[PDB]
Amino acid sequence: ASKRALVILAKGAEEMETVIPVDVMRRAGIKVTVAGLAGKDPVQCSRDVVICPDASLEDAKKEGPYDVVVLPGGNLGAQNLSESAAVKEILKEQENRKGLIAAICAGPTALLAHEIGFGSKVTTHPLAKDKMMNGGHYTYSENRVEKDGLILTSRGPGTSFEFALAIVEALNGKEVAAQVKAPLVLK
Amino acid sequence: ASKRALVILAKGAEEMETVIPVDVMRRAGIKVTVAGLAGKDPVQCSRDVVICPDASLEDAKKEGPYDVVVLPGGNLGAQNLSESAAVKEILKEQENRKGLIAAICAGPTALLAHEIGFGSKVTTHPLAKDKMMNGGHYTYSENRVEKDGLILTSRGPGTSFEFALAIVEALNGKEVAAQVKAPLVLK
Repeated sequence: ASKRALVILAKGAEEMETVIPVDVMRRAGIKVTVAGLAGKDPVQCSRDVVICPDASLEDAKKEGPYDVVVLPGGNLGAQNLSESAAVKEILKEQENRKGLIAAICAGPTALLAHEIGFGSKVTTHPLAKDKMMNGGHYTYSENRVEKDGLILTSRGPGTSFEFALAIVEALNGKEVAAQVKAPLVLK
Repeated sequence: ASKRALVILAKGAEEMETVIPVDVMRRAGIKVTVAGLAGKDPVQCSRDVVICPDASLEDAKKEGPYDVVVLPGGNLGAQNLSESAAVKEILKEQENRKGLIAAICAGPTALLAHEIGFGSKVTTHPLAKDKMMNGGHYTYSENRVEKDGLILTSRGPGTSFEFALAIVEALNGKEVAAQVKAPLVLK
């Protein structure tokens, strides 16, 4: 009965957008796999924090499926996610099984790259809006967290707690999210 | 020319309270050294995120001093900081030279262990108040961020952005902190 999350960690990922969801989800009793896009080696993030993944994405894929697939932002990280055929297949399969997909900041641009969730209302970091909206395949929102069915998106480092808690609430319900939230000392 | 920050990373540290200040400070142009209390090896944080430090604390001591010394929380992390003579040394030197010391969540309890800043007004996580106030060596505050001279404290993961921006403002001024703040999409 524990819910499961896959967080895909690429070189250049935004480390706050990676660690806040991982930590908050684990606080909720979600079993989170931090999966390295490139393999099991440590990953240099956007502001040079170095994070060691739990597993390679190839190994993590065999242990799925997952209740949520999470895409951090960072412009290089999102570019790396967007160029990956391995990411494409995991996102398609996740949409095809009606599992949640959650992406933050520049992360939603990988949904565009991989043709995931076309027609959804989405948000992104303001500086990623133009890229996301190229071809008109989505509807744009200014909400800090936007959820359209199983496509959950959010805007930036400063929306990461909100984004993480939305994932927790989607998976484990409102009371678990509230119980995780209170010790955080959010405003 | 750039200001310099030391972030001390012990086993069991709160990974959000580590990464948010590192990332925000680097966005502000501060040179941040993530120093592993126990050497250069990867550090397993409170919710099992594994972070590779930039340097050992032993080397970082030699490479100092710093414009700010930062103590993340996490109860095991704070306990390890509290039991380290090296941390003591660094904090006493920083206090002596009138440099900023910044501690969040359970982190300020290491100030207590090392007899730093006695008589200051401080905040902590609510659950760390008891420990911090044992013996009456500080005055307690319920402000999200508290600053009494060069002792800067804060309360939890959800105050980490405010804590980090307060460090930026102290080192680089109000306009740099505002400029760093805007792209984060804080509320």
